Amino acid sequence: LALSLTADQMVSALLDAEPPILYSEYDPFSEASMMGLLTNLADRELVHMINWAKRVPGFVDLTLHDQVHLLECAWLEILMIGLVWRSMEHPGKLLFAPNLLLDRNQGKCVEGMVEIFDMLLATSSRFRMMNLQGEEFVCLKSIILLNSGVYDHIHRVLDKITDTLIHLMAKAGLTLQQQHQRLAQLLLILSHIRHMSNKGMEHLYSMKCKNVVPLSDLLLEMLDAHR
Amino acid sequence: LALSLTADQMVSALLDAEPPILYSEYDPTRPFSEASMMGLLTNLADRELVHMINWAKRVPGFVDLTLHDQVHLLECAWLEILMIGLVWRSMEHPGKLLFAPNLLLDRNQGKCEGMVEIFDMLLATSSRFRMMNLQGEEFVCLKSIILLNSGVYTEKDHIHRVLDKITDTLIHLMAKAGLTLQQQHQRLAQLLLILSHIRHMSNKGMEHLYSMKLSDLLLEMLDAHR
Amino acid sequence: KILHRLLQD
Amino acid sequence: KILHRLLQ
Ligand SMILES: Oc1ccc(-c2cc(-c3ccc(O)cc3)c(-c3ccc(O)cc3)s2)cc1
Repeated sequence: LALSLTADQMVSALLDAEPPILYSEYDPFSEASMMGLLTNLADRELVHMINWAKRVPGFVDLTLHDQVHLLECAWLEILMIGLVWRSMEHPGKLLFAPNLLLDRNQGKCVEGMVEIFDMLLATSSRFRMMNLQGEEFVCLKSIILLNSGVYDHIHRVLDKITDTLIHLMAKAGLTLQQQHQRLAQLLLILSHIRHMSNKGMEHLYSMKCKNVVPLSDLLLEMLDAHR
Repeated sequence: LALSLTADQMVSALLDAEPPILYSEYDPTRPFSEASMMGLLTNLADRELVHMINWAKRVPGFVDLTLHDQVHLLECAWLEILMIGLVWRSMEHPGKLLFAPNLLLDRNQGKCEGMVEIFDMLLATSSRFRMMNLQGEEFVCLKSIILLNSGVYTEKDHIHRVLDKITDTLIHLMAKAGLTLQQQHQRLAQLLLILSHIRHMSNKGMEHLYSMKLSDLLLEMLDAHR
Repeated sequence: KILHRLLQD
Repeated sequence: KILHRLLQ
């Protein structure tokens, strides 16, 4: 029952709960190579995301059914907003893994849209153009976890995370007009990340029954929630 | 440019630019098949699109964009604009979706063929606007945001400039409502977070419409999505 | 496209 | 479901 936190207690707890940046197998590319390398990276990242979610203040206070629902609805959003964050300082490139840096060209090696690839490039470009901070990033990732699958306590946590995000802006010396304008620009991007997720979700469900790559046991169980 | 209007002039232009609420070619003496709802909601969405286009032209800043950009923004956001319009007029109808003054449906015929889930999500969205007492001035702002934001990526950073002015317009309403600064910007967040769910409902309904495959204009909008 | 014409009217 | 055990 950790709703009493100050913003920096919320920030430091979220910063300390960050999963690590996992490495790929990366081989120094066909449609089977990429989809296989991203699948294994995704499956290994899912087990860290689960333990990260437990460490999100308020997530443990939910029942097991609700924790399952929130993760099943937001898990690709969370991977993509992480992908977009760690790709900031590689303009025009997506850093799936520190050894798996891809650009738009091989991003076309998948029948899945390169528009999704260019949407991720656009999203990371917007983060870079407005100097998105790591403290703000972990707040946005938390909001995805608690908001995407909401259909109270979660509404009291989202409000608190909003106050937290605005504490960051405050310090320092951006004006309220640009403080809630910055908040608005941040949250509107979450609308795009949800779009990239739905678009990406519908393609993973394609390669599911299309037998392109042996998926993971855990990865297929997330896809059974989007059907 | 034209984007020099005060927040209150912004509200007035949007309020006056509101499309009408159209009616359905609905026959209550006729029963409701899966294709009946499919045909009714399709014709109603199609006649609403021509009003949405002319409404979009009256949105401050939308005229400043090129024809290719206006086509793109409307091709990505049109089903979100119908849906939040649907959610808005279903506010005073708990447990029901008011597609049209004569077409008031509930979670019984909503199952009439694929996917109910969207229906409850629209209900929950309408229930969300009800519990937080969404005001019309706040609805016209969010609907404008959907038009400009959904396709900002899917030059023109003035779209961000107009978006900044709509944000300034939104909190301007809430400040003139007794809402503290804390209550003000967390309200703003609750509204913008709902736009995520509307994006989700639209993408779900979008891929459903492509599976069940009408209006010639509606088919031009579907070709943009995939 | 029908959409392109309606914006041009 | 695998997600159940991983969360407990
Ligand atoms: O102003 C508006 C006009 C039309 C709509 C639509 C709502 C739906 C819908 C949503 C949920 C549900 O369970 C059933 C229908 C539309 C739809 C029509 C056919 C189809 O195959 C899929 C969705 S259109 C909203 C606002």
